[PDB]
Amino acid sequence: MTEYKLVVVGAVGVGKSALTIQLIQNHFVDEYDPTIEDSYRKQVVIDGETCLLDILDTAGQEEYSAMRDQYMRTGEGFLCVFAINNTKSFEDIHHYREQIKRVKDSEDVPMVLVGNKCDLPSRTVDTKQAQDLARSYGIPFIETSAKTRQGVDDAFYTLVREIRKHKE
Amino acid sequence: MTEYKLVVVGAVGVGKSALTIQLIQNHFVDEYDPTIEDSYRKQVVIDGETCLLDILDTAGQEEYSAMRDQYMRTGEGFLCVFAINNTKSFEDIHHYREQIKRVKDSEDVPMVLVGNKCDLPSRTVDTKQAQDLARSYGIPFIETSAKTRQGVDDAFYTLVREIRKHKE
Amino acid sequence: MTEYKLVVVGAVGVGKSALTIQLIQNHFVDEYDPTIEDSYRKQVVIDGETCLLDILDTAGQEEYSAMRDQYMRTGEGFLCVFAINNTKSFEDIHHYREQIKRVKDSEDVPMVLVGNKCDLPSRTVDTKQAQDLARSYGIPFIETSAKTRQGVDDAFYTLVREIRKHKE
Amino acid sequence: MTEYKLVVVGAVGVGKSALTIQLIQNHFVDEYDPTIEDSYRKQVVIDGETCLLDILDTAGQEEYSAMRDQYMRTGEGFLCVFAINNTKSFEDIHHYREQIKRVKDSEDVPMVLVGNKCDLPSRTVDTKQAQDLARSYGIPFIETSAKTRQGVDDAFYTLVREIRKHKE
Amino acid sequence: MTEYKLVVVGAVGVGKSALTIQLIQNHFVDEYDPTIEDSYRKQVVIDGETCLLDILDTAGQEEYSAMRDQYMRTGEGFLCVFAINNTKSFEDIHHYREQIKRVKDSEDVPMVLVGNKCDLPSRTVDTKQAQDLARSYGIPFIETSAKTRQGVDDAFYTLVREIRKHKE
Amino acid sequence: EDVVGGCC
Amino acid sequence: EDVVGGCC
Ligand SMILES: Nc1nc2c(ncn2[C@@H]2O[C@H](COP(=O)(O)OP(=O)(O)O)[C@@H](O)[C@H]2O)c(=O)[nH]1
Ligand SMILES: Nc1nc2c(ncn2[C@@H]2O[C@H](COP(=O)(O)OP(=O)(O)O)[C@@H](O)[C@H]2O)c(=O)[nH]1
Ligand SMILES: Nc1nc2c(ncn2[C@@H]2O[C@H](COP(=O)(O)OP(=O)(O)O)[C@@H](O)[C@H]2O)c(=O)[nH]1
Ligand SMILES: Nc1nc2c(ncn2[C@@H]2O[C@H](COP(=O)(O)OP(=O)(O)O)[C@@H](O)[C@H]2O)c(=O)[nH]1
Ligand SMILES: Nc1nc2c(ncn2[C@@H]2O[C@H](COP(=O)(O)OP(=O)(O)O)[C@@H](O)[C@H]2O)c(=O)[nH]1
Ligand SMILES: [Mg+2]
Ligand SMILES: [Mg+2]
Ligand SMILES: [Mg+2]
Ligand SMILES: [Mg+2]
Ligand SMILES: [Mg+2]
Repeated sequence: MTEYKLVVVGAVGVGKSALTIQLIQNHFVDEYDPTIEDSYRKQVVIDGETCLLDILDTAGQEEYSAMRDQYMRTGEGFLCVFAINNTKSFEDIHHYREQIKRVKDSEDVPMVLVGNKCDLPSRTVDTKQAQDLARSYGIPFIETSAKTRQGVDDAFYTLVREIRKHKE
Repeated sequence: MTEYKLVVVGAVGVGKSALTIQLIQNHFVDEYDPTIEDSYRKQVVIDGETCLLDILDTAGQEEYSAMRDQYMRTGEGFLCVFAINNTKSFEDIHHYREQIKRVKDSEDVPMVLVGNKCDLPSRTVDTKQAQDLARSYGIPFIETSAKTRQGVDDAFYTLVREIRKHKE
Repeated sequence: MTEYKLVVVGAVGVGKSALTIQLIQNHFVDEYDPTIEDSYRKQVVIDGETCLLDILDTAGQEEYSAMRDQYMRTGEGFLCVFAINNTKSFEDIHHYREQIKRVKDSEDVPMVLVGNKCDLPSRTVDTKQAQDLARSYGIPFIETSAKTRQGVDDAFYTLVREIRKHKE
Repeated sequence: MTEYKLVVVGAVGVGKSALTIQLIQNHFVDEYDPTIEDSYRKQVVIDGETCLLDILDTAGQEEYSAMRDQYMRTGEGFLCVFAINNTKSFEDIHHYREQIKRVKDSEDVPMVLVGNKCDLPSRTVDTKQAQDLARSYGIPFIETSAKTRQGVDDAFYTLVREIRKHKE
Repeated sequence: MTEYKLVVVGAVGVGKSALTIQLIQNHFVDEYDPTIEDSYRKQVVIDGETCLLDILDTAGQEEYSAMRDQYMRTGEGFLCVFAINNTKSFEDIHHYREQIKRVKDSEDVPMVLVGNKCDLPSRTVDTKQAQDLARSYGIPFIETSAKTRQGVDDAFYTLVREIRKHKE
Repeated sequence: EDVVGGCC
Repeated sequence: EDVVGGCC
């Protein structure tokens, strides 16, 4: 039974936790402890295919969980998340991509660039910049709002689709 | 005799203090203790109407003053200030607006978006972005420089005009 | 019959005693012991309202009367008096205002700035300075002469009006 | 530089004090002790002539001031003041004129009839009556308001002009 | 590393201590014993030049400390401080300047005129008076507030710049 | 807002 | 009561 191991990475407070909880529990969490790293499973149907999603919501803590190590190693796809109203979070993306390429020791890791908080009127990262970055990396770019659930299924499902291609 | 209670809010060091002092004392203060919250009065003539301005210059303490609570409650108009060379301060605006709407429990609170430090050549927030944000909110956007006095009377007077409309 | 508790404060010799005696007893006192603190009552009609004025004439001696303590505490309004021919007494006003705000632990204490001795040709404090100070504080400024009774009823009555607003 | 000695006479409360203070100090006094007699000097330019005005504000004290005696004697011109809303004060005028003629022992004393309180809507002495009286005496009649400064310079300056004519 | 010896002089309670402590310790002292004379050092960067400031905070005790004597003699620059709400302190400045010229036996002593307590509403020394005095002396005039840190770095740094010119 | 601070 | 009121 196909499990997809997804790892959600990005600057603190970009909404990695909010996105994951939205996907899993169908609600929007205003306050999710910035340090808590947790894993979540959900059975979903994507393009008629039932699969298990096994998602690590990283909090970038240092302190060693055996599960987290296994996850970076055996993580099949990575959501690289920034917030569209947080320029720093966007600048950080390259760092996250670099890290993932090093862990996997590969140029071709299934990955989706995610611009979260797209509900906000205070946008500082234009879509074109994000699209240019995604294009340079040859990965999808998806705009999400954890608050309004916009593109939430899309972000995760797109990563699965990226993994499916890669495996095949 | 009309008093207007104005509340100046925004990220630290955007120039809330410098703007208020400019209006009140007609000089530019390069160093005004970031933590000091104070109130100021001035009698001014706006469109031939003499009024008293009663201005709270916020300095976002997390220290509970009964006066500050009363002020947010009884503040009639809010200057939401960012610095045009400070992207973070612009990102923060949305937060301030939200807070004010919640305090006042109203979608129609007189408010002016103020882009301060217009004198600087190092602009990172373009005017059109600020205008788009103000438009979305349906409030005036004014460019100010506390250093040169550009638009200073304008910012405060515009808020008064917003209040006048609201009351009438 | 509503009682108003008024407290007259200011530098020694500015005419706190002369003003209070003028109001109460309708004569100008050449010599009133600088140390003598006392309270006085008078029935007046203010805006058709009959009220009792209960006035503490402060003298700031270093002997502390329980009446004066009660008065600072339970004083509803403060005449802050300077002499228009005494610059130091004007400088001191700020100090008195500070003290009152601390006693009352309130930024909104009914108060009137009083420039006494307006009969004298030797003016050193111009009216605009006094008006600007009152304006900055958002309180009335009244010019009085204890000698010629100019503005005497006015000073006290204005304070009552300030109190009336505050209460209501 | 010519000094002009002016003496202001008239029934109590007609505004002799308020008029003189207006001229001298450029403000309107709410309360001027009815009994206080004082003298005031001011340097003025009247028709391009700089002159010193030396004004006695009479208060109808019987009680002997050496200054007042000397003033009636050496007073060069007399403002005879009534209030336009006070019939008695008008009736008294004739008395004042008589007294002045006897003091000066002359029927040709520079004099101006002054109808004060011209700001009031409650007029009881019509202008025509006052004009008739002034005409019978062959002196100017001037309407003044000490409150609004109406005709104030005019009244005093006209008396100076009367004195100038007399001396010529 | 160049040491600059600065000497802060002025009437008691003008804020020599409050200014010096603000510069050195970055806080405003409510109560600093008026008689306590102390010396303070701080390393600063002024115009890219790192220097040691060696500041004597004079307390004008008529009591002779060997430190203070050495300091008057070896003091390179003098802050002449008044309070903008203290006329007497301004009147004294001339006296201080005279004394400094006599100690140095020189007409060319680096000096800055400092108007302190600019945060006070009770201003009795207008800026133009202070500017005229500074101009007559050919020295900088800086307005300071020890409370809000306004112009504090400015006052001290300006004196250093004055010294730098003098030496070089 | 201040009057939960952040209280859920 | 009044200003907290029903609110918290
Ligand atoms: N408008 C909007 N707000 C979001 C979104 N995602 C998260 N938030 C808000 O910002 C925070 C994001 O969640 P958080 O768990 O702290 O971020 P993480 O550490 O990156 O997982 C929460 O306080 C939410 O209130 C989004 O897609 N849109
Ligand atoms: N270039 C520029 N700088 C400014 C302006 N206004 C204020 N500043 C600087 O910003 C700093 C802080 O001002 P302040 O009002 O205390 O910060 P606030 O609490 O964000 O209002 C001071 O160093 C000022 O000199 C302006 O209009 N233009
Ligand atoms: N011109 C004038 N003189 C006054 C007035 N009030 C008091 N004086 C004089 O100022 C002196 C000090 O008066 P006092 O009432 O003791 O001042 P206090 O200590 O402030 O109460 C007295 O000798 C009075 O003659 C006033 O309103 N106008
Ligand atoms: N309405 C009005 N009141 C005036 C005028 N001149 C004086 N008064 C007032 O008359 C009242 C008492 O009379 P006052 O002027 O003191 O008369 P005096 O004591 O005889 O000089 C005061 O309230 C004065 O302010 C005027 O032109 N119009
Ligand atoms: N409010 C205000 N107070 C000041 C300022 N500068 C000095 N002070 C005051 O100065 C008083 C004593 O001054 P101090 O520094 O000991 O002066 P020195 O003894 O003459 O060197 C204190 O009570 C402070 O309140 C200022 O800029 N604003
Ligand atoms: Mg988190
Ligand atoms: Mg501030
Ligand atoms: Mg007294
Ligand atoms: Mg009179
Ligand atoms: Mg000291």
